[PDB]
Amino acid sequence: NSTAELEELLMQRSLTDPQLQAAAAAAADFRILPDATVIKIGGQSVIDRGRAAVYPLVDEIVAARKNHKLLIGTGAGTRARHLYSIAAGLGLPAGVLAQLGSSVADQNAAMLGQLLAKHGIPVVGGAGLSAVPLSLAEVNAVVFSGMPPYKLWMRPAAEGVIPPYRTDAGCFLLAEQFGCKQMIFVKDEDGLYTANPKTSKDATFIPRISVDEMKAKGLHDSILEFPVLDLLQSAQHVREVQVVNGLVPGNLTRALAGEHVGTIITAS
Amino acid sequence: NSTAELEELLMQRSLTDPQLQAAAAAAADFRILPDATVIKIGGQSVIDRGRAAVYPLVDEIVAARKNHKLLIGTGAGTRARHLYSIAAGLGLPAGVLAQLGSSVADQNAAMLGQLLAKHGIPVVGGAGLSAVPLSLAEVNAVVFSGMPPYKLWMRPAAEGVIPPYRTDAGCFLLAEQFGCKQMIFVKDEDGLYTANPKTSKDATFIPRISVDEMKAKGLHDSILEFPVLDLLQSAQHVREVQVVNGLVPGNLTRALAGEHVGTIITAS
Amino acid sequence: NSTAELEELLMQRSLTDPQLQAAAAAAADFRILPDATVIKIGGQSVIDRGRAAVYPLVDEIVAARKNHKLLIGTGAGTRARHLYSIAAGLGLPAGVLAQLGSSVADQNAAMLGQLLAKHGIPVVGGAGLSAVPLSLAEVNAVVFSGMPPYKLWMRPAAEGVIPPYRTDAGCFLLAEQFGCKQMIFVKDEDGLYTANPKTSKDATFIPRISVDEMKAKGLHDSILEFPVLDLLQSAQHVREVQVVNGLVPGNLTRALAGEHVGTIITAS
Amino acid sequence: KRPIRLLPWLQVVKIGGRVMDRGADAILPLVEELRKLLPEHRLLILTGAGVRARHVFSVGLDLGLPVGSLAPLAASEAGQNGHILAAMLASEGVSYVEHPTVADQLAIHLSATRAVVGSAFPPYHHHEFPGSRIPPHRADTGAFLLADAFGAAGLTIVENVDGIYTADPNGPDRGQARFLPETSATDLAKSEGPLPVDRALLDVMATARHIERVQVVNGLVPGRLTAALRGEHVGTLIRTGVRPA
Amino acid sequence: KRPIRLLPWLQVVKIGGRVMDRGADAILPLVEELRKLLPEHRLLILTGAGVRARHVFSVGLDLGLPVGSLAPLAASEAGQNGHILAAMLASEGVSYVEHPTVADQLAIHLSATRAVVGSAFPPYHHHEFPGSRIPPHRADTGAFLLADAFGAAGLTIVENVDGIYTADPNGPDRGQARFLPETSATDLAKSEGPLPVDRALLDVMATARHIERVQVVNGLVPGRLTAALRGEHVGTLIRTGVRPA
Amino acid sequence: KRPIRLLPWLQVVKIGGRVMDRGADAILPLVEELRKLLPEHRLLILTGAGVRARHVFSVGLDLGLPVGSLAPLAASEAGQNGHILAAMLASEGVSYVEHPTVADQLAIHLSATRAVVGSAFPPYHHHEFPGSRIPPHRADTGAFLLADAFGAAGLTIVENVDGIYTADPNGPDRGQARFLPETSATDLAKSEGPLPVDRALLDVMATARHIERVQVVNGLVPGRLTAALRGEHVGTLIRTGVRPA
Ligand SMILES: Nc1ncnc2c1ncn2[C@@H]1O[C@H](COP(=O)(O)OP(=O)(O)OP(=O)(O)O)[C@@H](O)[C@H]1O
Ligand SMILES: Nc1ncnc2c1ncn2[C@@H]1O[C@H](COP(=O)(O)OP(=O)(O)OP(=O)(O)O)[C@@H](O)[C@H]1O
Ligand SMILES: Nc1ncnc2c1ncn2[C@@H]1O[C@H](COP(=O)(O)OP(=O)(O)OP(=O)(O)O)[C@@H](O)[C@H]1O
Ligand SMILES: Nc1ncnc2c1ncn2[C@@H]1O[C@H](COP(=O)(O)OP(=O)(O)OP(=O)(O)O)[C@@H](O)[C@H]1O
Ligand SMILES: Nc1ncnc2c1ncn2[C@@H]1O[C@H](COP(=O)(O)OP(=O)(O)OP(=O)(O)O)[C@@H](O)[C@H]1O
Ligand SMILES: Nc1ncnc2c1ncn2[C@@H]1O[C@H](COP(=O)(O)OP(=O)(O)OP(=O)(O)O)[C@@H](O)[C@H]1O
Ligand SMILES: [Mg+2]
Ligand SMILES: [Mg+2]
Ligand SMILES: [Mg+2]
Ligand SMILES: [Mo]
Ligand SMILES: [Mo]
Ligand SMILES: [Mo]
Ligand SMILES: [Mo]
Ligand SMILES: [Mo]
Ligand SMILES: [Mo]
Ligand SMILES: [Mo]
Ligand SMILES: [Mo]
Ligand SMILES: [Mo]
Ligand SMILES: [Mo]
Ligand SMILES: [Mo]
Ligand SMILES: [Mo]
Ligand SMILES: [Mo]
Ligand SMILES: [Mo]
Ligand SMILES: [Mo]
Ligand SMILES: [Mo]
Ligand SMILES: [Mo]
Ligand SMILES: [Mo]
Ligand SMILES: [Mo]
Ligand SMILES: [Mo]
Ligand SMILES: [Mo]
Ligand SMILES: [Mo]
Ligand SMILES: [Mo]
Ligand SMILES: [Mo]
Ligand SMILES: [Mo]
Ligand SMILES: [Mo]
Ligand SMILES: [Mo]
Ligand SMILES: [Mo]
Ligand SMILES: [Mo]
Ligand SMILES: [Mo]
Ligand SMILES: [Mo]
Ligand SMILES: [Mo]
Ligand SMILES: [Mo]
Ligand SMILES: [Mo]
Ligand SMILES: [Mo]
Ligand SMILES: [Mo]
Ligand SMILES: [Mo]
Ligand SMILES: [Mo]
Ligand SMILES: [Mo]
Ligand SMILES: [Mo]
Ligand SMILES: [Mo]
Ligand SMILES: [Mo]
Ligand SMILES: [Mo]
Ligand SMILES: [Mo]
Ligand SMILES: [Mo]
Ligand SMILES: [Mo]
Ligand SMILES: [Mo]
Ligand SMILES: [Mo]
Ligand SMILES: [Mo]
Ligand SMILES: [Mo]
Ligand SMILES: [Mo]
Ligand SMILES: [Mo]
Ligand SMILES: [Mo]
Ligand SMILES: [Mo]
Ligand SMILES: [Mo]
Ligand SMILES: [Mo]
Ligand SMILES: [Mo]
Repeated sequence: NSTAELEELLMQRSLTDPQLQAAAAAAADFRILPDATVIKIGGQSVIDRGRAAVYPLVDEIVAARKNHKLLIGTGAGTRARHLYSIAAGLGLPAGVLAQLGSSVADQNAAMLGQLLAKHGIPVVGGAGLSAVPLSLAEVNAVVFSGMPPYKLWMRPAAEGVIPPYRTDAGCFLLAEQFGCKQMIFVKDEDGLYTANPKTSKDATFIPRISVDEMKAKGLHDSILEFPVLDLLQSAQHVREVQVVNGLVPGNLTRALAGEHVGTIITAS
Repeated sequence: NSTAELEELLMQRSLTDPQLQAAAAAAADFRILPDATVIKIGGQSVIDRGRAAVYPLVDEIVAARKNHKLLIGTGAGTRARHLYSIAAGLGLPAGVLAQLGSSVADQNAAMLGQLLAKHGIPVVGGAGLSAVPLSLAEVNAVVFSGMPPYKLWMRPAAEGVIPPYRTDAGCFLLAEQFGCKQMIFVKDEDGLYTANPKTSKDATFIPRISVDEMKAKGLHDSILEFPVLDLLQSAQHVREVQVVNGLVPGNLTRALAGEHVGTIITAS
Repeated sequence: NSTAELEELLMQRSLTDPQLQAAAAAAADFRILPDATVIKIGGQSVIDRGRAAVYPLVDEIVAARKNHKLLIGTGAGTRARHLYSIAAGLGLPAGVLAQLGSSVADQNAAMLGQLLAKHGIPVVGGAGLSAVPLSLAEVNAVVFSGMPPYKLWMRPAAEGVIPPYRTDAGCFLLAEQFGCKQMIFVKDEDGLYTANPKTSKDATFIPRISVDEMKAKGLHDSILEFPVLDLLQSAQHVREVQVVNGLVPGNLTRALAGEHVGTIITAS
Repeated sequence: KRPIRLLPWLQVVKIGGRVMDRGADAILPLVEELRKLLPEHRLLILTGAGVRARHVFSVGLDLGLPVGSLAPLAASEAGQNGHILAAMLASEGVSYVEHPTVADQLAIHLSATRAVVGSAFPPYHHHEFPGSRIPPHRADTGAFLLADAFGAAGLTIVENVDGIYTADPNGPDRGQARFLPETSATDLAKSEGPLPVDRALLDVMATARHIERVQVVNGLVPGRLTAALRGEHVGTLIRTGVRPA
Repeated sequence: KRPIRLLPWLQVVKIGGRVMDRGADAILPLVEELRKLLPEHRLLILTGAGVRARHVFSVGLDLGLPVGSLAPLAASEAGQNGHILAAMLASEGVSYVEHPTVADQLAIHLSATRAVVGSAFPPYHHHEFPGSRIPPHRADTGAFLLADAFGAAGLTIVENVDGIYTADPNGPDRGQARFLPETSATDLAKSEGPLPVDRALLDVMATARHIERVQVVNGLVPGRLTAALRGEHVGTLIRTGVRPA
Repeated sequence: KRPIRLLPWLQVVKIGGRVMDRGADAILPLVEELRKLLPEHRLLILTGAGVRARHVFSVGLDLGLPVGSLAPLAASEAGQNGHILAAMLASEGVSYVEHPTVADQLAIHLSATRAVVGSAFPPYHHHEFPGSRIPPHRADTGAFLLADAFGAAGLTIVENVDGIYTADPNGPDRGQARFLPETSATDLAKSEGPLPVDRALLDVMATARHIERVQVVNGLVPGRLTAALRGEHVGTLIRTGVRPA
């Protein structure tokens, strides 16, 4: 390959041309925010539970940003499920539901941000390029709303009108785009099990698994949005994710310290 | 009370229900920016006077932010009075006047902000959650425009179309909402007197007074917007305010140091 | 003169009145960001060249901001020339072309900003009053898009529809407005020559020249937009500019250190 | 004189958030009724918040947040209801418009099309008044402030009940709840119990300059909104105390 | 060829800030005249700044601020005048529109309604040109730049005087002020004294591509704006120097 | 049931960026054809990006930037093409509208005027999907996602070629390129070579709910867009696989 061969293909072919696609794949790979970790704080699993769940995580975030640069994204939760129920019952399409769910993730970012403001940590749009906050020891963290931007241009699922890319996908793709070193989903279970632990009494804990193994066992749409597993397999930068229980004191702190709490899900 | 009793009332009653209102009043009380002081820099009383008044206050702000986190709001002044006169003469309602007056407070914030920019102090929207500036020793202060957001939805006064909530109310409510420790109004008189000191030769200085005492003497609408006195009586966080003369060198510095310059007005 | 004489003229005369114009000219002169340097990073001359040109300049910027406060503006380049060609061929006026060219400078600011984000340096709107970034040693620099705001209200040139005020003018006027100490244009030639060095083999290098001397030799529209030379002659604060070759390793570093690389062009 | 009327030909209609909460069973008939009204009136349709605002209050209060934090969080739910209702009317030319657009450009938008939808909450936001931990200036109040500032021809409030009763007709004392065909704001302001309208609505009625009456009608009964917009008495009339010039 | 005309059917009308400063006594008759013009023309109405900009210049200059700081501060006053004028015309479908909307979406807005109001100041802002401590590109200049970029059918400037005189007719030398029914921009550009129009207006006239003449008329005399919009000579005609293709 | 149609009377037309790249020789006839279509259809006209996006990809890839950086950079070029096309139609009441306006207020804008222009790229931005270093959700894909979400009456794609061939008809193998009058998305999705449409277009066709066919026609041949908007077969029909209810 070469720059010239690539620029010639870029000028002379469709972007769909396999030859152009292959020349592009040989391009250099810049990581924009390589030393940051993206964390998703669950909507239904954490923020909807109020003080008992959120306050200890705020204390963990405040402590952790001393050693760790954090992009903290919010989930949506029960108010988005309510919006989806109303709008789906009216026959509205996935793209309209997508906009509705963004508002709920925004509410949750506001509430978390107000608990963090006196500690210097802002709510932002554009977390990945929130260069000033992330370069300051007094700050070193930002909060953002976890829904993706697709809104009316959301691709629907194969069935139904629930948007398939919601705040797990939003947060994951930000980590991937900015070339972050780590992606931690903070939920309300210890990690992945062989069945739904809330539903099934004898579910077995899984410390580590690949996306292919998850699909081969039928765990495609469990504790993570199943579309995130496919995004994970295509990812250039973030090739595994960790799922942890934010309700366990210190669990987020320990995951940031390299402890293998929860479940690690690998692209391959 | 309990969380459950509250959530049940929140689901089953009108928000107007006395029972729900009382359960809500027992909720925990978080202060978002407890270590900050809100200062209002008068429009007519200070910024309209130009260099002689503004430059020394800029020097005081620059010095003070070394020891004190400041949210600095601007008043509006003679150009807003001109807008109000034109618009009231056309029969325009209070809500339209309210928008007009915002622009003048914005001008004044711009002018102050440009004198402060080389000292690292920004003009912001969202002062109360200006988490990054307020957490930095190099900064520790922000400037904001002091009018409230109500615009066309401004409640009118009982008589006339002048907006009753202007920049004293704007600044006060920000202090109250963010749970700030102190609210200082910077004007062009030493504090409150028994009569208008510009009009009355033998007015007596009042160092300290309650809102009820002010009303009982007929001082409801003097050196502060009278609606601010009512807001002050309803406030959860900021239960007194201090009024000081920004034209006296160091007066703002000394008020921030806990000196009882000027007048202290208490909710009760 | 006096404040009173000035305020009386401001109230009683047209702004076109020579008497008022002269009283205004005696006003005090505040420099908003006196310790900053504005740098323009060429679009065609640098960013369009990709990695080989841009990466070393990013390293220089990162090193330089340790000792120097920088406002870094982007040029536009070949994609703007393409837009201008399409739109001029349709008969569109200069004001419409002006908007189109802004988008290309914005693209270039985005790309530079993403290479600088991990070093704490943001892309901003409002560079001149980017008070917080510029007051931090961890930051001390911002990137902005170099086109002026005039858009549809762009004054056309005497001939043709190419906007006459583009990113050299945009950057220069920001330096001038904020009273910056220095303006450095970073291009792809060592400085000014007696003829176009790309076109003419025996062009002679000019280390230092005035705007009048440039016009007297016919160099009005060479390595700088000719309208910038006129702006330079009217400027209050920035009365010379330096043109340097960003393709030479360290050239920007050395110009910031007071070395006379390149060409210095003086108002008088 | 009282201030001039800015949009004297405007009808404002506030749709309760709890009506929207009933989903398609309530919304589809309301949408069909609104469709038939488009040729008859120039409509600003404003939505309230409903049950999701109670949930965000539950969370926000548990986190200790002040009343100025809760106000925009509730307002969001009213905006989402407005986007849902506007989507159902899009094929008739109706869209949701934002608060700045309502405040500054409503005249051009109602020249472009027959109706627009907006959020009924007012932008009090972090400058909401202290005292109660529940934001006092809510959807009824916001809609009335706009209607009266514009000098609109009317404000009609569309509820999930027939109107105002002497007690909550879905509550513990519903046995003694008597329907009130007509009432004044001042009489209501001196009662203590719950109402289907904001208490702050009564306050802004006292300082009103134009709107003389506001009718509360049952949006679950087809035809009542249409009748109310013609002045017919089909719910509770609230007299504001404003008199003609 | 010269650039095409974007909105060849547009009439642009610039209302002086000092006309607005006279309050209801001037504004009400102007509003009545504009109301009667709405069915006759497709109007972009742009307001200037007037006396409040002189006050913010007084303060800003006393604080030492540069000319690029003063430009947006003055522009604000023109925007407020535009909001006042639009409010008076709201019942006729007229609203204020922002500069980005004027620059990119005027065609759809004048399809929605008969007229819109905007600020006549151009967005030069902190990129205002240096030289004078007073912003040179003001309301006359902004309005002309738009009118000519759009290729509008005309620009009429509405003043508080009959037109241009050989000296300020309200000034120390008003005794020798002779009225000028017609003049060229180049002749004006070489005079030194005050004018009722920006000197930068003459500069942008020199580089103009479409507008051949601009009439300055007295907005305090009812009917002159109407007559000017029909081409009748009732104030001072300024010839820009543009010729027909 | 499938979701309702929001704007069932809408026709969406996507104009290729490489058509705009041909300049006046292509654009002027297209603009004249669009002018004549304004009274016949309610049009959302969406522009793609063309050759300038290839240049910003060249630079961005040389700088190592990821696919989510390149997506908005390309989208910019589509927006500029939309501003150019809208300017040419301004005298007919047409303007460019931004993505939030398209997503939330298209109904009021197509009540105000007969057509509007927007960018065909979808706002995937930094949340573009990984895998390829070239943004997959481009202008064809964005236009289809909107058309199908709205339940539009059609989407017509205006190309610089007659339609889809079995090989690139301007490429090394153009000798063996056979024209395809009709094809299905699923058949196309299993081919490997280049296409004149995004491969992601085929993916969003598979999950579509309303649009049954999309015609690709040559915008360089006057009259083909007009014919396609009436259902006439003048290019390549792509069957999405959606069936009637
Ligand atoms: N196989 C499984 N293993 C572990 N947990 C599972 C499994 N299947 C389902 N779950 C459940 O999925 C839930 C995670 O989904 P949930 O929507 O609560 O996450 P969230 O991040 O809170 O989403 P949002 O943030 O949008 O509300 C967990 O509460 C967990 O009990
Ligand atoms: N009883 C009183 N005691 C002291 N001062 C009084 C009294 N009554 C009236 N005043 C006057 O009220 C003035 C304060 O109002 P003013 O509008 O100047 O404040 P401001 O903060 O400058 O308002 P804005 O900032 O919007 O212009 C003081 O100048 C003071 O002389
Ligand atoms: N007399 C001269 N001396 C030196 N250089 C000259 C002269 N005349 C023309 N030039 C050329 O002008 C060019 C600078 O213009 P160019 O548009 O490349 O700058 P730019 O800052 O990259 O603009 P943009 O940033 O908008 O692309 C230099 O490449 C230089 O070769
Ligand atoms: N005196 C009363 N008369 C009638 N209804 C009452 C009264 N007191 C309480 N209510 C209750 O108020 C309920 C209406 O609820 P509410 O007013 O909160 O909903 P909404 O108006 O739809 O919501 P939003 O204010 O967010 O638009 C009625 O169903 C009734 O149960
Ligand atoms: N040669 C002149 N002919 C006519 N008027 C003049 C002349 N020179 C000065 N003037 C003064 O200009 C005044 C008009 O003021 P000016 O042009 O500043 O106001 P405006 O156009 O309303 O304001 P803005 O420019 O903010 O819209 C006239 O009333 C007159 O006193
Ligand atoms: N199988 C094919 N059939 C037809 N054209 C093809 C095929 N494969 C490649 N092409 C090429 O695709 C070109 C069209 O280019 P492309 O689709 O990139 O432009 P566009 O649609 O105008 O751009 P944008 O996607 O930015 O709007 C045709 O001119 C042709 O050379
Ligand atoms: Mg109610
Ligand atoms: Mg004038
Ligand atoms: Mg194509
Ligand atoms: Mo949004
Ligand atoms: Mo937002
Ligand atoms: Mo917020
Ligand atoms: Mo925020
Ligand atoms: Mo931000
Ligand atoms: Mo936003
Ligand atoms: Mo947003
Ligand atoms: Mo946004
Ligand atoms: Mo920002
Ligand atoms: Mo960004
Ligand atoms: Mo952003
Ligand atoms: Mo930021
Ligand atoms: Mo920033
Ligand atoms: Mo604003
Ligand atoms: Mo603003
Ligand atoms: Mo500013
Ligand atoms: Mo600012
Ligand atoms: Mo900010
Ligand atoms: Mo703002
Ligand atoms: Mo604002
Ligand atoms: Mo805003
Ligand atoms: Mo911001
Ligand atoms: Mo905020
Ligand atoms: Mo904000
Ligand atoms: Mo900030
Ligand atoms: Mo910041
Ligand atoms: Mo920030
Ligand atoms: Mo822009
Ligand atoms: Mo922008
Ligand atoms: Mo960006
Ligand atoms: Mo950015
Ligand atoms: Mo910023
Ligand atoms: Mo910021
Ligand atoms: Mo922007
Ligand atoms: Mo912008
Ligand atoms: Mo902007
Ligand atoms: Mo910002
Ligand atoms: Mo700014
Ligand atoms: Mo800004
Ligand atoms: Mo900033
Ligand atoms: Mo900031
Ligand atoms: Mo908007
Ligand atoms: Mo807006
Ligand atoms: Mo705003
Ligand atoms: Mo806006
Ligand atoms: Mo704003
Ligand atoms: Mo706007
Ligand atoms: Mo806007
Ligand atoms: Mo903008
Ligand atoms: Mo906008
Ligand atoms: Mo913008
Ligand atoms: Mo916009
Ligand atoms: Mo917008
Ligand atoms: Mo947005
Ligand atoms: Mo907007
Ligand atoms: Mo937004
Ligand atoms: Mo807007």
